Amino acid sequence: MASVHGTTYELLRRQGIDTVFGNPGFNELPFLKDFPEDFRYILALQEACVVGIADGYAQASRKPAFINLHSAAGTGNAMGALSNARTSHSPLIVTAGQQTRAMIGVEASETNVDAANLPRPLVKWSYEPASAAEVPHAMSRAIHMASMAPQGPVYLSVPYDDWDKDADPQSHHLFDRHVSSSVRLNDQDLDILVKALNSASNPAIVLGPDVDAANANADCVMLAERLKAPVWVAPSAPRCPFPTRHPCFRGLMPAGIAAISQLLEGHDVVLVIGAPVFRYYQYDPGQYLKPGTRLISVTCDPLEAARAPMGDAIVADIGAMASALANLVEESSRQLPTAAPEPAKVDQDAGRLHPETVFDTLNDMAPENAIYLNESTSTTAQMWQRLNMRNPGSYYFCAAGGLGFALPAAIGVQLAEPERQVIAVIGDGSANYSISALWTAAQYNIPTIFVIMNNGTYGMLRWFAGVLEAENVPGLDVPGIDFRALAKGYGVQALKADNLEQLKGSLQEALSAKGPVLIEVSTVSP
Amino acid sequence: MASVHGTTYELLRRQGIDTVFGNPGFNELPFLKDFPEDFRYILALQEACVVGIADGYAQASRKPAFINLHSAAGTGNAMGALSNARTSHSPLIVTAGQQTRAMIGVEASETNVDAANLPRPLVKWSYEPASAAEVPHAMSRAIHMASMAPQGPVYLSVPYDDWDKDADPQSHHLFDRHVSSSVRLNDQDLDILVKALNSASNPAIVLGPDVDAANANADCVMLAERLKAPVWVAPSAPRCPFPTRHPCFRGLMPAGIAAISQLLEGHDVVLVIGAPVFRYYQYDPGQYLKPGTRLISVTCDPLEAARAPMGDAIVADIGAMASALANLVEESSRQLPTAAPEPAKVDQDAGRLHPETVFDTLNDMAPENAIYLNESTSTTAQMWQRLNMRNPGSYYFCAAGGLGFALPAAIGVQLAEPERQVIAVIGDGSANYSISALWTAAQYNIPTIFVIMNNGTYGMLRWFAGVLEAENVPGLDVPGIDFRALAKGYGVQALKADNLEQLKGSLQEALSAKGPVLIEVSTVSP
Amino acid sequence: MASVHGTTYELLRRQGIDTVFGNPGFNELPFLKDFPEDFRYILALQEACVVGIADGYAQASRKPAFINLHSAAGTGNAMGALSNARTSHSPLIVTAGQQTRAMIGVEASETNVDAANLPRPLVKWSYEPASAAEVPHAMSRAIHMASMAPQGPVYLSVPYDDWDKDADPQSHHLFDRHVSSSVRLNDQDLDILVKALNSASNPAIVLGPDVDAANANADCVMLAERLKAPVWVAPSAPRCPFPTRHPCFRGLMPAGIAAISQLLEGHDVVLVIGAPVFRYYQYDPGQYLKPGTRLISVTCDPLEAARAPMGDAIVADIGAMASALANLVEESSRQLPTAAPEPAKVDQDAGRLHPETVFDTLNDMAPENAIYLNESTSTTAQMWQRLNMRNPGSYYFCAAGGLGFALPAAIGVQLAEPERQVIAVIGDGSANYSISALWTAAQYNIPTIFVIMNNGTYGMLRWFAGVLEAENVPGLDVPGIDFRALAKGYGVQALKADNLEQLKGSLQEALSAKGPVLIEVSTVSP
Ligand SMILES: Cc1ncc(C[n+]2csc(CCOP(=O)(O)OP(=O)(O)O)c2C)c(N)n1
Ligand SMILES: Cc1ncc(C[n+]2csc(CCOP(=O)(O)OP(=O)(O)O)c2C)c(N)n1
Ligand SMILES: Cc1ncc(C[n+]2csc(CCOP(=O)(O)OP(=O)(O)O)c2C)c(N)n1
Ligand SMILES: [Mg+2]
Ligand SMILES: [Mg+2]
Ligand SMILES: [Mg+2]
Repeated sequence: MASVHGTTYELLRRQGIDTVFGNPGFNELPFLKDFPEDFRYILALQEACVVGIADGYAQASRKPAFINLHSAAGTGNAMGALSNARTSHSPLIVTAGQQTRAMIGVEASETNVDAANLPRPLVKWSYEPASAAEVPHAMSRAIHMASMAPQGPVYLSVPYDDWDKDADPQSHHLFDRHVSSSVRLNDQDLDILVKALNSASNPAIVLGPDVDAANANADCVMLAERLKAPVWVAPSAPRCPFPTRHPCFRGLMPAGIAAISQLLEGHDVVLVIGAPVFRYYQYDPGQYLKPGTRLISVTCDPLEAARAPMGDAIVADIGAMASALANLVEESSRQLPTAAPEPAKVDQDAGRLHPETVFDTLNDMAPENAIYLNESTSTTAQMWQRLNMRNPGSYYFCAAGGLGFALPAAIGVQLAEPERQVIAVIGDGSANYSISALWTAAQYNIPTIFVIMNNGTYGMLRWFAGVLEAENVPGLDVPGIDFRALAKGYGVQALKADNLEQLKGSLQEALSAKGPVLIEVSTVSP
Repeated sequence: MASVHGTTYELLRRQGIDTVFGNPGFNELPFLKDFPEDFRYILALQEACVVGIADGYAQASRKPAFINLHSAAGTGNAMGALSNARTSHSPLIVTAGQQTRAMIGVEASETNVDAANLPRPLVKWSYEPASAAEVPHAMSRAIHMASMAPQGPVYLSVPYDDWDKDADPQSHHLFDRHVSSSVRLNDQDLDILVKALNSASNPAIVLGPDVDAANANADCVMLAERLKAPVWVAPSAPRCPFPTRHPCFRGLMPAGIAAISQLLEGHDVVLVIGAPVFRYYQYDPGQYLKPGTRLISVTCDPLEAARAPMGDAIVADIGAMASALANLVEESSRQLPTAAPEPAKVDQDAGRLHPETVFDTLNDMAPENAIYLNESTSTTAQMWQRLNMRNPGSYYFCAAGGLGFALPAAIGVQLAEPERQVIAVIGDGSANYSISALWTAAQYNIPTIFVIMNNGTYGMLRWFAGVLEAENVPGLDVPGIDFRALAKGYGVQALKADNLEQLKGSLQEALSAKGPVLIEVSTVSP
Repeated sequence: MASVHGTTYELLRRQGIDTVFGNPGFNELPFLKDFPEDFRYILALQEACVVGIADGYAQASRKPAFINLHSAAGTGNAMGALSNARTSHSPLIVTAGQQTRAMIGVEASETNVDAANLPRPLVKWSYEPASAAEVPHAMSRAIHMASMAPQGPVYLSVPYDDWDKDADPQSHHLFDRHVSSSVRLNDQDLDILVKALNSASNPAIVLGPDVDAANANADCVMLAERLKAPVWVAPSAPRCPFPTRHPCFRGLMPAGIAAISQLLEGHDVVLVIGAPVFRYYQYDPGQYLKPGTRLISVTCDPLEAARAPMGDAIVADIGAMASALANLVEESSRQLPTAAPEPAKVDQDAGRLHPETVFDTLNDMAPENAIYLNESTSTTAQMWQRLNMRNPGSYYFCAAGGLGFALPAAIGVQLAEPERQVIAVIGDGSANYSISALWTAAQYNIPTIFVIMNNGTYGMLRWFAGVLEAENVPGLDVPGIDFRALAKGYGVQALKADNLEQLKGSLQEALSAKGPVLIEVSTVSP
């Protein structure tokens, strides 16, 4: 008779899973014992760092990732990272261990109380099974709920005595099941949409993160060339969906109600693909749209379609809808739009560096197929203007605004794409939230590059206190941190850059190295 | 007309509050502006470190502490620390900022979705108000629910546009309200209990953490001297409730069902005060009690009284019940029990240190009124046998077993007791969960001592894999960390100890220093 | 070996339970089979009627009641009745059946999905056990959580295959456990309260429903005679706590903010016992209290103490606090207050009846130890002025305002007090919500009297539309119902009254009858 342990590892290998991300405990020892030789284990020193590494690996490979944590204390330390995963639509399977079934009622040490309620309201599905023989059917529901459109995180809690009991022999029917959500709009209604696009006199296009997740980038290039139309990215962007030096590209939209209606004035039809309508930030009251403009939206999430304050909407898969529209529209006889001008070069003495100077130097020296990550909050507009990104899968930024994402996520992307060089740009404030993730890069020899921007302050918060007219606020400055000593503590090589000739030398050394490297850069205090 | 901002800071000063523990954000700038000169602000670099410092300050002062965090991402990073606060009964008031009321429905950047459900099921009370004028009445309910028996943590969420609006003038009736739960059992039923204690022929006493929280230690010494009875501490102990070298004291109980019924065999009446019945750990099946033994329990928590599997129970305040019993019982004519023997000295060469040798050296050199903290998981039984603790408020250990408590909590205790020296003993594994808290000690010049026990492994997990017969488990070792380099990174002085003569020299230097100090100790690999 | 079925019925008989209230189903047949001869079963035809009958029985006997329902559909039909039970503090144990453990995951017919979340937020405690051997320990927690101060309703869900399995032999330690919450304030603080009462120059007293629940009525009479002080009942009253023709009694308080501060002007100390502060209804803005008045409150519920907008508070048992204060205060030398005048008699022709005429006729003819219930919404002030109620346990009204309480509750009170005659007064609108409860009185021969007040309209709603200035509202009238035909349908004797001489004859017949009786009365349309 096969055990619950033997039946569960056979379901995982037949559904394509071969890696476990974790930090271990008492309640997990009977799951992890006798570990099979066709799987690999990746250790990290804190639970915010475990979930960040797994999130980077899933976004870059376009497939689900598997995680194992300890009871209530371990699940609780990770709830900030699960807030970023809800808004990026990331497919993550989260498991945690519970006490033996005979000692839950007396509340022994290590018991998880009312367990399915702890991660609500951040997850798609949450459960604790009623018997040992139900555990393989519960793992089947979790795999399929994470992978169906719209994609997201899920939770399962298991008592430690279940793994050594006998399984149900009829569980073999689960092993090779296949589920599809790859759908598009009916022929009669799709015909009405194409006729409206073919007769517009001044059209415009807006793109979001679900375009890069689906690999629909090349189909969106064909659509803009046929219509002869300008292209923008939607506000607070988590990914890059279009080549940034193509003649149709206009850059990042402003995040206010009145600023967006003035930008769209004079366009008769506006088409949105794979974004919310819209992720606003500052308070800027006015009109949602001006007279003469109509809007149409395509999305994978029913909650996005319901909460929009203007326009018509369609709920379907982004890959199947983009392929259909690109191959049906006519070639317009209008002329192609003109490419944006070359950015201005700013004046630089032989002391402390301007942020504009750091981005121009990276664009001259790095390879054409590099991957970038951003957690430098006061410099985002300059980064989008000065880096040429030609290929898919080339940019990531925290999707819900939560700090502690970019340092551990850069280690996960480099393990999924071993032939492309990864480069993470991070502020002095943001670097402390997840500092212990540096140990995982040194132990498994993963060659990421980390660039630290040191200005001595929480820079974006001083800017916003100015616009709200708020005086005498405490806690805005962070003096007296040595980032070269923190790297030596966890086993990582460290370099420094105080002027332009030191910055050029340090980047050329880092491109040649066989292990991970950190560089500390002195930047101008606003 | 007074504003909501002016009315809320007047309610806090009249109820005895003068300190704020925090990490700031966009949604909190209109609460923190114009900060008043009779309050102080304490900054930390991550939200697990903010809540740990506040928990140490509240436990040592015996009064409530006030906290301020940013939206869903900040609340989520702290949920592991709120798991420890539920089981220790700590009085903590947690506030977080929300988006402007006109932009919640469209879900703008920084919106907290279904906010009151996020920290359930860990808190006593959770709420988001319906209008700006209701905010001062909501802060009144939060202060009183945290302070009533049984004490615990609470949650409030506030939209940022509420602080500048007009208050209700009838809010002045809140300023000086007083609420009491200081109660004990009726005269007729208390008389029946005292008669049963006076006629027992071989009584025994068991004590828990709610005795030290109430300062009832001296009343429990008088009770044991009158009855002439032996005294134990209940399993997995979070605090110390009795002097450890008094002749009646027998030490820490074992954590198994069968081991506890054999220890109590031959005692006719057993009295428990201020503990659960009981916090078991390992699986050890048998009898709850043997024939001839009856049990009676006094507790402040109705859920503790309901879930016990044996005995009678009384629900009341621990301070008022201990004072009443101590002054009513008769003097027995039995002889006082004999004191425990002096511990054995183990053999030591001039290389790597045994844990037994480290505890004997601290007992010879430290002052008589020192305070200790423990997060060295494989050495807890040796620590309770070898340290003489004469006074109240002298020991703290993680109440729900969650790692990341002792390093930040040691900084909070030293700020509440500036005339007593604090000394924290911590393992190589446990030190990484909350490492960035070291910056807060250097910036505010708080003189704590940190002792690190370096064996290269997760030692308690290797021991338990032996007893469960579990072979080929991954992720149990942590090589290649330099703890002297991590201290220099955050601005803290560092020393080392590789033999007995180096350990004696390093402790004498640390007792003289005016700022914080870390010592790295080489210990024997099991 | 004893089964789970045998062990559970032995725990119920040793804790004092001998009656089951229910409506049966598929999932409950293995609990109800082999029913033991020392228990009785009471059937009703709908689940709102089952819970109403049990609520009346528990309030009149001052002990807990046991209930059994079918899965999600049966639990759902009863949630209006559980809203009334939360605000009256009623001790009710609610159980429901679930599908076999092997078919919960596939969601077979009759499965209850996420079961513990369904009755939140109305209950004190809610749970579904992890194994068959845990079921007797889960029933122990439910009995004790319902009975501890403050008292209220609880919920347990059980899979049908658990009842025939082997029990744990160590479950015998549960059978005779005893838990007490009978507590009062410490000697030093009680002394400060008595000194403030002894030196007041014009005191006043206010009483709520927790006084009648505790049987503290005679101790509150002694307190008012010693202080020489006037006595009021708090607004929207669910029970009667004082004799209504004693010289100190002043009647029912108005339900507005400004109306209550003007009534208390000139009183220096106001003492509240066993009520919320206060249950307001209409909008009436002004001062909470006027200059020269201080307030002090005694309550059994921490949420009542936290939410009051003015005064000091004490949390303790109502029976133990009333006995202590009554025996400690001094005899004042002031003169006793004067009794209220005899009510005015209104003019009556020989046609349709005024409500004032119906209440004067009941006070002349009924016995001195009768029990009354009220669900006639537009006539409550006239009922409190015209009925003389000398003894405890003599009045009940819906505690949360929810219609469908009084008809089934009158059947439960008559089964607990077989030597006192019960008389229920009910409106034409209110009688339809729970009409099928009439069958239970006829089948078990329970002799309640039902008086129906027929005016053809929702009378209280027409009055409130006048004060809000609301015109052209639909759905306010209910013509064409025959209440004598509905009684004959369910097997109950029926009489009628169209003038004063027919009303006197019908009441004298009903006082003599051996079974239940309904009387239909024609009343004046406002
Ligand atoms: C968990 C969490 N805590 C706090 C914040 C608020 N926050 C927004 S921007 C910022 C400052 C980041 O400073 P730094 O990385 O040095 O970049 P700079 O602004 O100096 O360019 C902070 C603290 C947040 N978004 N998430
Ligand atoms: C947040 C959290 N993660 C994981 C654990 C599981 N855990 C229990 S003891 C232990 C090992 C601690 O090792 P160290 O501090 O070096 O002490 P030693 O056992 O070597 O004496 C771990 C990881 C936990 N209790 N809490
Ligand atoms: C379940 C429920 N539905 C509706 C109401 C609203 N309601 C309050 S008073 C009332 C009218 C009752 O009319 P009737 O019993 O004839 O008495 P009358 O007002 O004519 O004296 C209604 C419907 C309620 N309280 N509970
Ligand atoms: Mg900065
Ligand atoms: Mg170790
Ligand atoms: Mg009516």
